[PDB]
Amino acid sequence: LRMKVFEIVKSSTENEIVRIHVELPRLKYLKDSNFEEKFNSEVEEKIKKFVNEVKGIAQEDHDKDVQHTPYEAYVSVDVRYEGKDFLSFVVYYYQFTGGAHGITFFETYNIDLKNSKVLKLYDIIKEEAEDTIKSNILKQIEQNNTDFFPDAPMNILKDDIFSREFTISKDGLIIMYPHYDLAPYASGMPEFVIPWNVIEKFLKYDILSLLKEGH
Amino acid sequence: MKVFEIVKSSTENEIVRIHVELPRLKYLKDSNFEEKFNSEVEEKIKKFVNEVKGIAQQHTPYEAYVSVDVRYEGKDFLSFVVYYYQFTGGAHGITFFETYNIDLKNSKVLKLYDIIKEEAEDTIKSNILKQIEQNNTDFFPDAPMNILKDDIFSREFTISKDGLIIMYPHYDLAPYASGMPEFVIPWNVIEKFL
Repeated sequence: LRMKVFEIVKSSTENEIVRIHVELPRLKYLKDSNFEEKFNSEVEEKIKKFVNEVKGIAQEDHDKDVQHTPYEAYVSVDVRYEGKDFLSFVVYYYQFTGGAHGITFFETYNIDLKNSKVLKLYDIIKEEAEDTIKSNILKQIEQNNTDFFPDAPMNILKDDIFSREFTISKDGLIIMYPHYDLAPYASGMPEFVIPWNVIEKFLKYDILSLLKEGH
Repeated sequence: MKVFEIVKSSTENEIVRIHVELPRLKYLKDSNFEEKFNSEVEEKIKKFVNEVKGIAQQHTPYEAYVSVDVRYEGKDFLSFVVYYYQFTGGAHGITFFETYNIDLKNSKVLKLYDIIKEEAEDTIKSNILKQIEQNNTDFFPDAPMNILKDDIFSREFTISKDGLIIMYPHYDLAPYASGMPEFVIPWNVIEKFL
C-alpha cells in the first residue's frame, strides 16, 4: 500500500485513583516539516494538559478523601477522511471525575495536506451558505424531532454554524455538536450530514483535494 | 478546553514583598492577538512592580500584589479584573484595577460603548440606585447623586451570568471599609439596548 502521513500513538497508565488512556494524533512524512512539527506538538500540548488536569483533580479529590471511585481520562482519535491531499479527524476528550456519567468535549481537524493548512468552515464556504445549512439541519431535526429537545430548532437558528466543529468526507460535510446542546445525553452526540452538491454553490476552496483519482 | 491561564508567582526580601498573578491566553488560532495581548498586560504588571520596587529601594516592608479575577470564562468570550494593590505604609492599601472583556471569537477587546447602546444608561443608573438604596449604610450619602451624574460608559465593568457588572474604586461611592462597589445589572433588564 501507499506511504501513510498520519499515525496514532496509543498509551495508557493506571493506579488506584486514575485511569489514563491516550491516542496521540501525529502527522509524518509531510512535504512541509515545520508544519508537521507545530501541528504535532500543539495537539500534543493540549492532550498533556487535559490529562494533567484530570489527574490533579483525582489527586485533590482523593487527598481530601472524597473520591468514591477511580477517575478516568480517555482521549481518542476518530479519522473521518484519510486521503492523499486531505485529512479530517476528531479528537475526543472524555472524562469521568464522578457522577453517573462523564463529560465529553471534542475538536475537529480539517487539514489540506497539499498546501499544508488547517481549515475552518469559513475557509471552505461563503457566509451566505449558512441559511441553506441551517434549513437542512432543521428539516433533519423535524424528520425525527422525537430525538431532539423541542427547542433544538431554535438553537440551530441561533447557532453560528461557521464556528461549529465539523469533519469532511468525500460524500459531504459533517456538522457536529456535543451532548445537551440539541438533545439529551442519552441521544448521543448529534452529527448532521450535508451533501456537497447542496452547498457546492458556495465553495471558496477545493473539492478536488478529495478526489484521489483524476483517472 | 482552557484557553486562559493565570501564572502565579512571588518574590520577597526585607524591603519589598511581591505577588504577581499574570493572565495569559493560550491555544488561540489568532496567533498575533494571543501574544500582543499577553505581552501588553504583562508589561503593565511589570511597570507596576518596578515602580513599587524603585520606591522601596523604609519604615516597614513595602508591597505589590497583582491578582486576576475571572468573572466569565467560556471560550468565544472572557471577562476578568486585574487588581493592582500597592503600599508604602500609608496606613492603608491603595488599589486601582483594570477590566478586560474579550470577544475571543472575533479577537476584539470590548469597551462598554462597543456593547450596549447609550440608551441603557438610565435603566442602568436606576438599577444601581435601587441597589444603593438597599444598603445605603455602606454608601456615602452623596453617592446616589454621583450615580446620577456619572458617565457609565467610561467605567470599568465585567460580564458574568446574571449580567453586566459596573465597578467602582474606593472612596468614589463609599468609605474605604465598604470595599470597591459593584453592581450586577441583570441581563433581562438591558438586553434591549444590546
